[PDB]
Formats: sequence, C-alpha cells, structure tokens
Amino acid sequence: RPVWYPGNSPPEWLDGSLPGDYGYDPLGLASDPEMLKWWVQAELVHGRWAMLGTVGMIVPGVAARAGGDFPQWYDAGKVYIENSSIPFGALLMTQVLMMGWSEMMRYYEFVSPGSQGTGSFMGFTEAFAGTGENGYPGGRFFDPFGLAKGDPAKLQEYKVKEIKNGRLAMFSCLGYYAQYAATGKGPVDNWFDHIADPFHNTCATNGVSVPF
Amino acid sequence: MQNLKIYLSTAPVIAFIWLSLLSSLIIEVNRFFPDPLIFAF
Amino acid sequence: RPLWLPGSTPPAHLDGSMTGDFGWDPLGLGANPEAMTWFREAELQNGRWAMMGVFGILVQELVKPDVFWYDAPTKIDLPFNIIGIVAFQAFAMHYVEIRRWQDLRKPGSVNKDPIFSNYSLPEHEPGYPGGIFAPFVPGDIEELKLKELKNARLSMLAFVGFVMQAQITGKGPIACWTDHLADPFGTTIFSKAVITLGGAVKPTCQIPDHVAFQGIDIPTPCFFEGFWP
Amino acid sequence: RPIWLPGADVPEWLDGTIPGDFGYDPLKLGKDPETLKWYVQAELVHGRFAMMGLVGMLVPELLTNAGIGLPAKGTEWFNAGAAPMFAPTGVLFAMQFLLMGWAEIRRYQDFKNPGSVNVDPIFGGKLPDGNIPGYPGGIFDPFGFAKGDVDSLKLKEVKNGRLAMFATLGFYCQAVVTGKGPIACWTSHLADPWANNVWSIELAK
Amino acid sequence: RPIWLPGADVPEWLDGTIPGDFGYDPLKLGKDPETLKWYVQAELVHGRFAMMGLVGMLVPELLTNAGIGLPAKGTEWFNAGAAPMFAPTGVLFAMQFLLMGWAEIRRYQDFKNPGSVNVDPIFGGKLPDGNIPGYPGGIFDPFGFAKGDVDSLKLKEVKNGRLAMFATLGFYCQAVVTGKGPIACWTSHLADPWANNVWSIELAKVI
Ligand SMILES: CC(/C=C/C=C(C)/C=C/[C@@]12O[C@]1(C)C[C@@H](O)CC2(C)C)=C\C=C\C=C(C)\C=C\C=C(C)\C=C\[C@@]12O[C@]1(C)C[C@@H](O)CC2(C)C
Ligand SMILES: CC(/C=C/C=C(C)/C=C/[C@@]12O[C@]1(C)C[C@@H](O)CC2(C)C)=C\C=C\C=C(C)\C=C\C=C(C)\C=C\[C@@]12O[C@]1(C)C[C@@H](O)CC2(C)C
Ligand SMILES: CC(/C=C/C=C(C)/C=C/[C@@]12O[C@]1(C)C[C@@H](O)CC2(C)C)=C\C=C\C=C(C)\C=C\C=C(C)\C=C\[C@@]12O[C@]1(C)C[C@@H](O)CC2(C)C
Ligand SMILES: CC(/C=C/C=C(C)/C=C/[C@@]12O[C@]1(C)C[C@@H](O)CC2(C)C)=C\C=C\C=C(C)\C=C\C=C(C)\C=C\[C@@]12O[C@]1(C)C[C@@H](O)CC2(C)C
Repeated sequence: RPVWYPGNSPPEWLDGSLPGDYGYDPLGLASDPEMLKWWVQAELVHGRWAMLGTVGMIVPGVAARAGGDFPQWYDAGKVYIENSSIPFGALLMTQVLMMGWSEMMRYYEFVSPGSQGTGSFMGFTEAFAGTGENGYPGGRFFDPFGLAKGDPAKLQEYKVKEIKNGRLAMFSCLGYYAQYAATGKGPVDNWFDHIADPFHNTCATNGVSVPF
Repeated sequence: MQNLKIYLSTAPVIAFIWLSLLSSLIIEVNRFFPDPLIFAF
Repeated sequence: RPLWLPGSTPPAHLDGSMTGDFGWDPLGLGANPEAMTWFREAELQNGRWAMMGVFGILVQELVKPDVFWYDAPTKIDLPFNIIGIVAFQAFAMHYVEIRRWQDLRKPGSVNKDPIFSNYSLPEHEPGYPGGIFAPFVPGDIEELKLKELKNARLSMLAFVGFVMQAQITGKGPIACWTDHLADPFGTTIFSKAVITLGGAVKPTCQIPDHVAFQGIDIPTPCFFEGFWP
Repeated sequence: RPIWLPGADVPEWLDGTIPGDFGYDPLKLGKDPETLKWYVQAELVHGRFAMMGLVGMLVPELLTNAGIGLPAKGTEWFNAGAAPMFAPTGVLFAMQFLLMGWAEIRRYQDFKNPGSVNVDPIFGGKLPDGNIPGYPGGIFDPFGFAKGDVDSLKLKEVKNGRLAMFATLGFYCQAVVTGKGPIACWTSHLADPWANNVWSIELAK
Repeated sequence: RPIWLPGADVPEWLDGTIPGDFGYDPLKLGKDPETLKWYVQAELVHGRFAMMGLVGMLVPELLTNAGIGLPAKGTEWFNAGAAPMFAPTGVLFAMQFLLMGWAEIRRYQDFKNPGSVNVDPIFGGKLPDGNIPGYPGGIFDPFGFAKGDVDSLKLKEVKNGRLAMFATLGFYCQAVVTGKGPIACWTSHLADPWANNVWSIELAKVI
C-alpha cells in the first residue's frame, strides 16, 4: 500500500480498511481502538465542512471580479449585520438551537447506531437509521439521489474520493486563513496577484511570513 | 494511547488538572463579577 | 451494441436493457433498481415537456409574431388575469399529475376512468400509458419507442441553448440561427470571450433585471454571469 | 370498495362496514375500536347538526335579498347573534341548555350501554325497539323509513353531511377572510370568477 | 418505548413501569423503591397545581388582552398580589395554612398507611374514601372516569402536567425580565419574531 513517507511501514495498529488510509499517525493517536472510530468521524465531518467552506470562500471572491458587489469571506460577517434587519443575538441563538439539534442527534447515532430512526421522531424510520458506517448516514434526506445504494464497488471508490478531496479542502482552507492574515486580501485576489506578477507577489514578499 | 490515558488518570495528575479548572474558573468569575462580598446582585 | 462512445466499456449494471441505453453513466445512478425506475420516469417527463416546449418557442417566433420569449405581453393579450390562470393551473395539474404519479409507485390502480368505466388498458409500462393516450400509433414497433427518447434527449439538450443564447445574445432561437450563417466565424461565444492568463473578456447579458409587469418587481437576473466565459 | 385515493395503503381497522367508510384515516387515528365507535357517532351527530345548521344560516340570504320575501333581515347570519328576539340571553340560553341537556343525556345514555334503556318514557311508553345507537327507529322517524334501503341509504346521509360540514367551514372562512355572506360571495365570484378568488381577494398586500 | 433522547440509557433502576416514564433521571434522585413511590406523588401534586394554577395566569390576562369583554381585575398574574379587599393578609393567610394543612396531612398519612386515611368511626361523618393508592378516586373522580381508558388517561394527565409545570416556569422568568404579561410577551414575539426573541434582552445578552 502506498504509504506516506515511502520506505517505512505503517503503524502496526492501522493497516486496516479505512477510506484513504495511508498509514499516517505520527503521534499515534489512533492507538486506542475505541477512539479511532471517533477520529474517523471527526475527519469526515471536518472534511465535509471544509469542502463547503472552500467553495463558500472562493465563489463570492470569484464573483467579485465581474463586479456584483459581494464581500470577501472575511468581513462578510459585518456586511450582513451592517445591513442587519435581524439582530445578531437572534441569529447566533437560532444557530445553537437548530444546529445543536443535528449534532446532538448526529452523536447518539454514533454512540448507539440502533436508535435515531427506530421511529418516533415524526416517523421517518430508515431515513435516519444510518447505513452502519461511522460518518455515513445514507438514507432518504441525506442521500436524495439514491447513490451509495447500487454497486458497492463503485461506492467504496467514492468514499476514497470524498476523503482525499476533503483532506485537500482542509489543507487549502488552512491557506485561506494564513494567507489572509499576511496579505490581507481575498483568496481569488491572491490567485490573480500571483498569476499577474508572480515574482514580487510570492510568499517571501508579504513582509509577514518572512520577518527581518 | 491506552497507557497514556492510564497515566493521566493517576492521582496527582487529576489533582493538578482539576484544581487548575477550579482555580481558573474561580479566578475568572472574579474577572467579570469583581469584589463579591455579599450575595446582593 | 452501439454506445455513446464507440470504444467504451459500458458500466456493469447497465446492459442492453432499457429502451435506448447507450451505456452512459459517469456517476452510476442506475445501479439502484428502485431509483433508476424513478429516474426512468423523469427522463420521459423532462423530455416530453421540453419537446413540446422547444417546438413551442420555434413556432412562437418564425410563423408567429416576433418577440423572443420573455413576454408576458402577447397578442393573445392576457385574456383572464394571471392569478386567474395560476389558480386554475394548480388544481388542473394537481389532479392530472398526483394521479399519474400514483401509477408510477403503485401501478395499475388508476386505469379506471373516475366517473364511469371505459378503463384504460392493461398495466403496460408505467411511463407509457396506452389506449386512449396513444390511439394513432404511427409506427407499429418499439423502434418508435427508442425513436422518442433520441428526439427528446436532444430537445432537452437543445432547450438549454435557448436560455443561454437568449441571455447574452438577447435574441430568439431562430434569430441567432440566421445571424450565424451570416459571417459564421463571428458569434460563436468562442470568439466572443477569451479568459486567458491575464486578459478576460465576457459579453454582458443583453436582457436586464427588474422587468416591469403590472407594478411588480420580478428581479429575473441572468444565470450565473460571473462564471461566464 | 371505492377509496378516496385509489390504490392507497388501506388501513386495517377501516375495513369497510360502517356507513360510508372510504378508508380515509391519514393520521392513523382511531385504531382501537372503542374510540372509533365514539367517533363514528360524532361524524353522524356532528354531521347532522351541520346540515340543518348550514341550511339555517343560508336561509337569510335567499329570502331577504333574492325575493325580499317578508323580510326577516338576518344579515349574513350575524345580526342573528345580536338581535331583539324576545327573551334576554340569560333567560334564553339557560333555557336551551336544560331542554337540550335532557335530549343529550338521553342520546348519550343509549350509546353508553347501546343495547339497553332509553326507549320507554313517562306518559306510558314508546318502545319502537330502538336498536342502532347511531339511528333510533320510532317517533324520530315517523313516516316509517328504514324501509329496506339502509346500506344503500345510510351512505347517502353520511355523505351529504360531510359535505354540509365541509361547506360549513367555508362560511367561517368565507366570513372572517372576506366579511361577506354565502350568497354574497357566491355571487361576487360569479361576477368575475377570474379576478375574484381567495388568491385575488385575500391578497391585500 | 419512547425515550427522552432516543439513544441513551433508561437507567437500570428505572424500567418503563409507571406512566409518563421516558427514562430521564440524570441526577438519579429516585433509586431505592420507597423513594420513587414518594416522588411520583410529588410530581402529580405539582402537575395538578401547575395545570390549574397556570390557567389562573393564562386565561384572565388573556380575556382582558383579547378584548374589552370581562377585563381581569388584578391585571397581570403578578399584579393580583395587590387587590386583597375584605380580610387582612395576616389572617387570610393563616386561615389558608390551617385549612389546607388539614387536607394535605390527610393526603400524606394516606401515603404512609395506604388502605384507609380514615376508617369509618374516626373523623365523624365524611370518610367516603373508595381510595386506590397514588390516585384518590372516590369523591375526587365524580363523573366516574377510569372507564377503561385509565392507562391512556394516566398518560394524558402527566404529559399535560409535565408541560404546564415547565410552561409555568416560563411565566415566572419571562415576567421577571420583560415586565410584561404573557400575551404581551406572546404577541410581541409573534409580531416580529427576531428582535422580540429571548437572548436579545438582558439575560443571554450578557453574551
Ligand atoms: C473545517 C475547516 C473549515 C471550515 C470552513 C468554514 C466552516 C467556512 C467558514 C466561512 O464561510 C463562513 C462561515 C463565513 C464566510 O464569510 C467566511 C468563512 C469563515 C470562511 C477547516 C479545517 C481545517 C483543518 C486542518 C487544516 C487540519 C490539519 C491537520 C493536520 C495536518 C493534522 C495532522 C495530524 O493529526 C494527524 C493527521 C495525525 C497525527 O498523528 C499527526 C497530526 C499532525 C497531529
Ligand atoms: C438539458 C437537461 C438535462 C441534461 C442532463 C444530462 C446531460 C445528464 C446527464 C447525467 O444524468 C446522466 C445522463 C447520467 C449520469 O451518470 C451523468 C449525468 C451527468 C448526471 C434537461 C432540460 C430540461 C428542460 C426542461 C425540462 C424544460 C421544460 C420546460 C419548457 C420547455 C417550457 C418552455 C416554455 O415555458 C417557456 C420557457 C416560455 C413559453 O413562452 C414557451 C414555453 C416554451 C413552451
Ligand atoms: C357542525 C358544524 C356547524 C354547525 C353550525 C351551526 C349549527 C350554525 C348555526 C348558526 O348559523 C346559524 C344556523 C345562525 C347563525 O346566525 C348563528 C349560528 C348559531 C352560528 C360544523 C362542523 C364542521 C366540521 C368540520 C369542518 C370538520 C372537518 C374535519 C376534517 C376534514 C377531518 C378530517 C380528519 O379526521 C379525519 C376525517 C381522518 C383523520 O385521520 C384525518 C383528519 C384530517 C384529522
Ligand atoms: C407547580 C408549579 C407552579 C405552580 C404555580 C401556581 C400554583 C401559580 C399560582 C398563581 O398563578 C396563580 C394561580 C394566580 C396568581 O394571581 C397567583 C399565583 C400564585 C402567581 C411549578 C412547578 C415547576 C416544576 C418544574 C419547573 C420542574 C422542572 C423539572 C425539571 C426540568 C427536571 C427535573 C428533575 O427531576 C427530574 C425530572 C430528573 C432528575 O434526575 C433531574 C431533575 C432536574 C432533578
């Protein structure tokens, strides 16, 4: 198996079948078998918020080239409550209400996979029952196109794509933060700035990353 | 990770960690709610 | 068998079965027997509306008066209000459809005429109601059935043309038809935009926003201009 | 049998016996038979009293306006609420309560133990062997119906009332939404049915 | 069987025996049997007061604020602390205490000895009883319910009692903050749901 840092062998505990398992645990935090399935969900969740976050940053940025007046991802928080029309408290506290429902629901299917779709949440049996893997609910709502139902050999082949596209969305979304704190400008602005004058726009020239 | 937990469960560890959770909390309660002589508020 | 890509290797779950299956599943949505049956109806539904729709616009322009289609205002004018029609549109299509949709999910139960009984037909194919709907039968064979998709699957694909062309080119379907044959090497929206490194041109949408209809906003913006070529 | 939604899931407990079961219980309500039975008479009683009621408030529109025959006023079945009449409310309401309560306890006390009691009054006795809890044969049905069409008949009654019930709720929505009356709205719509709708005239912006 | 949250516990000492039991006792107050017996009654007595009591708050203020018809004297439920008229709060209070405490010690000494609060000789007259444990029945069920819907009726008492208790606490905390009446707190939210919410005022607003 094509491990990272070729020439070594994977940590002996995880050689197993996990989508996108390259044998990378250099601090050995999967050593607890009970805890590993908790990290596998932890990644899957971050990978899914990443891939939504990245597009959510780039598109309003890319939208701004043609005009169309959007903000950058930073200071899009202000611009909305600048124009407001609903208070900040009501919004953040509707978050915690609706959002906390899903997560605290998402959790007790991880704890005990049987419940959450036994029934008696507005019916909806088998939509929430979960398909048995850690971070994959499946079902009617979460899976409207009925994918991950037919051929499994094609499914396991998506589960790999999802992670590998997720691990990249995270590692890019670390760039959006870091290259904002330095250049103080949007992600697609930088993607033009370096594509225009690559030589003087590079990382060493932001005056922050390379202090003197 | 098995054995790292069991060590973190030793008596002096929790004694440190859990007091530093009170200590910190009791410190910050005095940051926002300063000088509490009587329960009057 | 003939395929979309003559050298291709059709996916496993799809072999020589459904009417007009050329082996096209990049995403493999047909591997699920239940859902593919659903999707099987949609392809007909989306097709059969688009066909009748694309033939609408074309006739709507060439033989008919010429206003490319954003028009509320007509020469059939606006005979009974709007909210008048939409009222009757809902209840009309509601019965029409939740009726047919049930023959999809639980087949055959609907074949009876509700008022009296001439019925319809045996259970046939959920998306091909026989009898009263298909009396004439121009071709006698399911060759004609494969003949229906290949028309629709083009028309649906053709319809998207009418939108985008009428976005920036701001002209009807057959207007730009003749406009192309006159100086063909112009107006490809290949010529009309570049976006290379450095330079990026894009043609601006020739239809505006805020179209005034009976004192109502109707924002009606263009479709994702920012990403246009 | 015919159902409301042809080719439906046809609940168990609704296997058609009762007069007019079309297999409609979307809320899985009334599985247990006793509450079903109780409801069976509700729709019965609660349906009858709508027929006469709907006809009741519909009368003032036909007489007072269409022919203006011997005007009773009765505007939009509203001023009937506040009207001179004769007796005060205090006299009048508490008088219907005691009158109706007699008949209501009687009706209930039949259904409590269905096969028993009620029947014979004072003033001697009646005793038309009253059997069906929902329908009583005797003084209540004098011209001697239940003539052998019941199945073919009960359904005709059950189905009229439901629509009298449903049309009743119209009035309460007819009213509070618009403020005009049953024939006021029935005529107003037919003036310009395309510009007169709930979508039209319940859009006040 | 319904659970408070579908994925957790149903603690060992608690099975689904009694009605209104969804398996929620985090602090594990009831464990030994002779206690759980007690609290079950402590719930209903609360659940019963809360239901009746809340309607004392809800409806009178509702009438006044739902129209001119019969405006409630004493205004909002916390403005009825004033308007005693006839008798002084010193006496009228200790008339209550003496009067209630007669009935409610009778209620306890029944829970202590279940069969008969009072057997026929003592407490002259009265003593009809006809009493099952946990519910009085007897006098207190005049229309003669427990006709075979009991189990359901039991579920319908608790589940409404559970809510009126919880809903009562809102009346307290709301009025303690917004200084308005419930329908004032009601409609003002229903008017504009966002700005009139909680957590925009005084309490989470500490942020
Ligand atoms: C989830 C995520 C991003 C989510 C983005 C979101 C929600 C978008 C938010 C926004 O749209 C809003 C809300 C408003 C917009 O206007 C603005 C923003 C704010 C942008 C990033 C995760 C980012 C997470 C990252 C980058 C994590 C990198 C972790 C690494 C490399 C860890 C490696 C190891 O753990 C292993 C693998 C194994 C161990 O043995 C060894 C070590 C080293 C410990
Ligand atoms: C193009 C289209 C769909 C194209 C879909 C493709 C290629 C999908 C391919 C895939 O799925 C497969 C095959 C297999 C997967 O492995 C891969 C993917 C990629 C997932 C639908 C359009 C569908 C188009 C539809 C349904 C349009 C319907 C409505 C019409 C025509 C009405 C028009 C009018 O109302 C107006 C506009 C104005 C009036 O004046 C006149 C009238 C004209 C008539
Ligand atoms: C009885 C009735 C009205 C009677 C009205 C009367 C006497 C009016 C009298 C007056 O007008 C006059 C004469 C003169 C006026 O001046 C004064 C008054 C006094 C005002 C209406 C009932 C009206 C009853 C109505 C509208 C009931 C509708 C119920 C429906 C549709 C329920 C459906 C379901 O229960 C099923 C079927 C199956 C479940 O599984 C699913 C659900 C959906 C729960
Ligand atoms: C009875 C009650 C309120 C009664 C109110 C009354 C009579 C009101 C009277 C008045 O209005 C009128 C009539 C008229 C006004 O003019 C005068 C007043 C006087 C104002 C509230 C109970 C209120 C009771 C409440 C809120 C209880 C909430 C309990 C919760 C949330 C959970 C509790 C737990 O026990 C479990 C379930 C499991 C354990 O493991 C965990 C814990 C936490 C211990």
